[PDB]
Amino acid sequence: SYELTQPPSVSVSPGQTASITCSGDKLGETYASWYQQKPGQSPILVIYQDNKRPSGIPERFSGSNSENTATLTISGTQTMDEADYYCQAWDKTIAGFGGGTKLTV
Amino acid sequence: EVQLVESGGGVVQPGGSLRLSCAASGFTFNSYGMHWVRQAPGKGLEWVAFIRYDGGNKYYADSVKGRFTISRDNSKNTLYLQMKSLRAEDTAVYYCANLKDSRYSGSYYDYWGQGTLVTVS
Amino acid sequence: QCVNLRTQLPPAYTNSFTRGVYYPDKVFRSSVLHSTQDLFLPFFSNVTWFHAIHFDNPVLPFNDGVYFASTEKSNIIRGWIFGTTLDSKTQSLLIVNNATNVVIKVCEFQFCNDPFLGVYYHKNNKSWMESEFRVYSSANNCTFEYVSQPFLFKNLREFVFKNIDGYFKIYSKHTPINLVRDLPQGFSALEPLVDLPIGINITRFQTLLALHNSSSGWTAGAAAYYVGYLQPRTFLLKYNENGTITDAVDCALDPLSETKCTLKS
Amino acid sequence: KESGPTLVKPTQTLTLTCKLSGFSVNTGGVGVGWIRQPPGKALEWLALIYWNDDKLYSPSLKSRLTVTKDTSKNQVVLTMTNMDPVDTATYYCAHVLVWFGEVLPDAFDVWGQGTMVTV
Amino acid sequence: IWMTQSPSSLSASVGDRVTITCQASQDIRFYLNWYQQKPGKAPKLLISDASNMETGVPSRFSGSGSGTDFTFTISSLQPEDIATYYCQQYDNLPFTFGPGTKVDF
Ligand SMILES: *[C@@H]1O[C@H](CO)[C@@H](O[C@@H]2O[C@H](CO)[C@@H](O[C@@H]3O[C@H](CO)[C@@H](O)[C@H](O)[C@@H]3O)[C@H](O)[C@H]2NC(C)=O)[C@H](O)[C@H]1NC(C)=O
Ligand SMILES: *[C@@H]1O[C@H](CO)[C@@H](O[C@@H]2O[C@H](CO)[C@@H](O)[C@H](O)[C@H]2NC(C)=O)[C@H](O)[C@H]1NC(C)=O
Ligand SMILES: *[C@@H]1O[C@H](CO)[C@@H](O[C@@H]2O[C@H](CO)[C@@H](O)[C@H](O)[C@H]2NC(C)=O)[C@H](O)[C@H]1NC(C)=O
Ligand SMILES: *[C@@H]1O[C@H](CO)[C@@H](O)[C@H](O)[C@H]1NC(C)=O
Ligand SMILES: *[C@@H]1O[C@H](CO)[C@@H](O)[C@H](O)[C@H]1NC(C)=O
Ligand SMILES: *[C@@H]1O[C@H](CO)[C@@H](O)[C@H](O)[C@H]1NC(C)=O
Ligand SMILES: *[C@@H]1O[C@H](CO)[C@@H](O)[C@H](O)[C@H]1NC(C)=O
Ligand SMILES: *[C@@H]1O[C@H](CO)[C@@H](O)[C@H](O)[C@H]1NC(C)=O
Repeated sequence: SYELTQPPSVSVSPGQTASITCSGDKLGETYASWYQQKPGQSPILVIYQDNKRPSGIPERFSGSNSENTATLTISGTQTMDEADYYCQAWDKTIAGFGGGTKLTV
Repeated sequence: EVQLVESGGGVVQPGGSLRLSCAASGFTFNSYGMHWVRQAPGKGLEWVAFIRYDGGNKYYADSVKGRFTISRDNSKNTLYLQMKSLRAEDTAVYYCANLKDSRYSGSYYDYWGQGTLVTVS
Repeated sequence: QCVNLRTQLPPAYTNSFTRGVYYPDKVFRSSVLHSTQDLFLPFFSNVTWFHAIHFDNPVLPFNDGVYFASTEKSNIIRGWIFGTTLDSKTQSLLIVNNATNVVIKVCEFQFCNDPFLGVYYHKNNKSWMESEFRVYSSANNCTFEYVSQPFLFKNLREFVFKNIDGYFKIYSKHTPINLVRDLPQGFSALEPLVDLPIGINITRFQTLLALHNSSSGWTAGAAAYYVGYLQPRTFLLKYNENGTITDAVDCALDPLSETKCTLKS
Repeated sequence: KESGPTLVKPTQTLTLTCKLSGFSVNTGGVGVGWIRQPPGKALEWLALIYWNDDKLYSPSLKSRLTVTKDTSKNQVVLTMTNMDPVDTATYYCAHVLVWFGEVLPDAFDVWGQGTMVTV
Repeated sequence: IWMTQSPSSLSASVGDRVTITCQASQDIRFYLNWYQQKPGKAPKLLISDASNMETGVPSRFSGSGSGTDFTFTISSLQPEDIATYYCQQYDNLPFTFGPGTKVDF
């Protein structure tokens, strides 16, 4: 699988900006995506192709991909956003996921 | 860049004949049909003749039918009008043109020449 | 949906040689010289050479039928618009290829000022994905719809478009070419592709390209195509042992060809 | 929507089925992938199938994975063989976005609910 | 097909609204051209297909109508709009031009 590295957690207060990052070797050469997951639930795609939101995803979400590091940003983080965030990327059609970052609000 | 240049005008006697020509350049001449239009001094526009792109079918106005002949040569990009049995009433400035026409020519562009004067006296 | 986007250059011409021949009907023949009269591209005629990207894609006359050819590998050319006034006043024929299929519709389309399909590219230059369809602003009063499989060294693609007694007939051929910027000198007949019972008049047509949005505006790769016109001429077609046309004589080309057609040589 | 057996023995073959709606499995541009997630662990890619019947598998599991699709019922079926106790995980199906120029995978947007499998 | 125009001539000042009527002896649907001719020059096409504006033609020009009755309008006459206007049919050969309407200052 494709190697992806994430911090174990991010700690913010509600209303603050969250910063969740993911790094790799070829991450900046491809397209990154991010998922939001809660225990007992499927992951939800929030960001695809580096900085595009799927329809239905809150404007709180934004991101970028540079220097082989992808970032997910949540503006005005809500307690409803308290979830484990994962990064995803492909390498020559081979999948890979990051460890997952626990966001505490 | 698109040009149409008429030549062959001048003064002729009644019952005589005159051959006009129009040199085309700047566009795909051999893809379009062509029209002749004339305008006498002090008068409005009058349509004379039409020829299809392949030089096949030809059409004439009733006032010139039987006297005028329309032709073209696509290897030289030249349009011709051969007029016989010219009358005093035929005095006019003759134009070659590519008229915009969504039914017969399929032309999306409208081009006009300069106009050459033909006088019968 | 529509986007407002143009410099026009004088035309270039090429030699059609002996190309533009197609199977006149669906009857099998073999080991025979068959004489037929139909609309064919005249031998050694002058064919107009267009460059979509030097940017404009002009509306052309249809006349009595069109020979169309292209040599591009980027899949920039997607389809064609055929009609008369090319607006909501009359029915128009829209033939467009996309990522997986081809869609043919006849409707009272209200076309954009400069219609196209929008695409975008991957981080690399070997992959793309569709963006938006920006050909027309509206369509109503639809009378015909057809869906099938896509129609579209270098790859040479040739098409013939005819409209007889209400039937819009398409012929095509796809062959490899090893030339940089010209038409090949040789012989290959085009085969029937589709026959559409539409029943409308066509006097003008336009080519639809797939464009991407760059920092300099909407653009595309070096797409180019050739346009010729058919004429009512007599051809002698040579069918080989396997029933394939391998040669042809244009009986109106010259006295030599007239002799060959007369003597069936 | 994932369904199928929830409890299997070691060295057994498991078949799971994903029911899709809102689109047909025969529509161009459509793909379906399978992902598993062991308790407390990150997502692991298993395999994906495209509308054109092309398929990709994760090299470490490929030898024990088969993916097929039912073109009449609009369903996708995953089979995994010789499962070990360590293969206990929640299985998910999701729609796969794909590039058209070169057939490269993109992202998983529409997800099911997840079915828990104990070996 | 016979063509006629009315009035034969009119005059108006700058800013005035000018309308020209064109009629046909036969129903020609929407296949009519409008031309503008200035003395010493070839006619220029302004409108085709009854109401379709040509590229480069000022928005102050417009037209409409069908069948046997067509109208050409200048919403705000300019000092440069002093010309003879003609209507022309191309529904059936032979083609004809109308008498021509003279617009003065
Ligand atoms: C390329 O062209 C094909 C053919 O037109 C496109 O497939 C068509 O996509 C439309 C939706 O835009 C489908 O219409 C829908 O069908 C469902 C049936 O469940 C119906 O409930 C909807 O209300 C709507 O009518 C159409 O059936 C479908 N046709 C085929 C043969 O698949 C395709 O999406 C285009 N784009 C790409 C990337 O392929
Ligand atoms: C295709 O176009 C070329 C010109 O680009 C034509 O060649 C000219 O033909 C005229 C008339 O015979 C000669 O006077 C010129 O000297 C020729 N020029 C050249 C460079 O040869 C050619 O005849 C056209 N062919 C067809 C079928 O229209
Ligand atoms: C399609 O074009 C044909 C001409 O090829 C049109 O037929 C003409 O229609 C007019 C008006 O009724 C007649 O006066 C002509 O005599 C017809 N010509 C021929 C050869 O039949 C036909 O009407 C056009 N179709 C549409 C919908 O406009
Ligand atoms: C293009 O410009 C014309 C004015 O010349 C305007 O009427 C039309 O709405 C514009 N279309 C778009 C898509 O901007
Ligand atoms: C894609 O093309 C651009 C030039 O437009 C070039 O800079 C870039 O390196 C190319 N990328 C690949 C993978 O070829
Ligand atoms: C075309 O559709 C319009 C509605 O948009 C309708 O009013 C008109 O009568 C229809 N014409 C024909 C010939 O169907
Ligand atoms: C195309 O790119 C330009 C420049 O970034 C941008 O202003 C414009 O909105 C873009 N158009 C579309 C449809 O994305
Ligand atoms: C006909 O096809 C056969 C192959 O079945 C081939 O060997 C033969 O050469 C072909 N004949 C011709 C004239 O192409």
